[PDB]
Amino acid sequence: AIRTRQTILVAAAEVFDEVGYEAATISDVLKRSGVTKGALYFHFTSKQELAQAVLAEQVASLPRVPEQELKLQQSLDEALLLAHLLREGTGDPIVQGSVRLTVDQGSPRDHLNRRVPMQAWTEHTQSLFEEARAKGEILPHADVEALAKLFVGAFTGVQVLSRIMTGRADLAERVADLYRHLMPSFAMPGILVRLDFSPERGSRVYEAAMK
Amino acid sequence: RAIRTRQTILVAAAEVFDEVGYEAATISDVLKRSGVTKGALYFHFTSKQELAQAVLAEQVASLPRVPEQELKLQQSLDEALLLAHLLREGTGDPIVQGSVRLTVDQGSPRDHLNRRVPMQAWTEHTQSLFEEARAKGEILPHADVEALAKLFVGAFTGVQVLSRIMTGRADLAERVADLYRHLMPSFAMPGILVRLDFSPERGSRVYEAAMK
Repeated sequence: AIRTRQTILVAAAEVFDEVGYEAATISDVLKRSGVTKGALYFHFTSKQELAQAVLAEQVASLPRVPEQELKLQQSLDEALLLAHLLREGTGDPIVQGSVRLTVDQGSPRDHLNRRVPMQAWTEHTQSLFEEARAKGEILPHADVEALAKLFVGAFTGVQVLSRIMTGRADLAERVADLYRHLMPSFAMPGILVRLDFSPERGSRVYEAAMK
Repeated sequence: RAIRTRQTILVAAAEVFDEVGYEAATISDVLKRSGVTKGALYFHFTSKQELAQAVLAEQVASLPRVPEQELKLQQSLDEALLLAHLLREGTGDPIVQGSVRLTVDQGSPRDHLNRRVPMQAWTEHTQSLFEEARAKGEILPHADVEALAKLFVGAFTGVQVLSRIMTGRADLAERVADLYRHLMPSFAMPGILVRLDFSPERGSRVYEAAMK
């Protein structure tokens, strides 16, 4: 049961990533997972429940990197880690599939709650910014709620454009560009000098998070 | 008569694609919504694919023109807020909403929708305005204008997505203004940011002029 649920979920995420929710079927998930019909239907009744469980595990399946000196470096590290996990070279399969389900508009008919992962990303980002403000890293009257929405929104679209134009190959640089152009508007100048946008730190954070 | 019929079918297909997406859409749905005969549909379009490609091909031309301005960055801002209005539903443009959904929706690897083409056209259009702004001393003299255009097109797309999910695009004007207000200080020359107008009143004047 324990690894079996995960095996099914990973397979469903890969199927949803390739064809989307509507074109996917339970049969495809069975083939890809390589588990019995019994094991699948023990954990999930339907395609709907599968896709909802993929969405519900989006945030928890991001590896958190150890707490940092600078909260804004933590925010930067997470965004570049997420960019790496979305690159198809080395997939986290849950994240890619979950993101596709979230961004794909779907139908009013389907019962997929796409607010849940976005609300969770927004709230997580807002907390980091609130913690950064208490540690003297942000300008005095920064609208931290509006900033969180901006970052989550902007990241999503940079990731979408990057998928369309390069299959996410340039995503690290697009995300670094985004953060380099947004952070000056609210970060204390003395924090900006200290932030590390390098690919080398991107690697170190990624390698540590995998094991 | 045949020009109106083609357009009526296209508008209907755009609305259907907007509601259920490319994959879930069918020719039958487009027929019901358009209210034309099967003969009239297949005269103009062979398939669902050709319908969706024609929706994408009309994306750019269905953006209303904003007048040339003194401040090129104001022109860029005006366009983005106008696009935000056209994506908010009411009398808001069915071709644009459906085209945007087709562009952003990931689709299948086997479908023959070229989603690069409209994004490349948006990127190139934005890059031109920024190139003109750079020559007029509005933005830094060696600003990476290609990278900036990609950032703006990418960021706008995602702000629009997040806004759809959380509010059905109700807050989109403010989210877009926020984006522009927080991105522009990193590459605008000293005088410039204070001269930009993010007001809803200017948004109106631009929208009303564009409808006529």
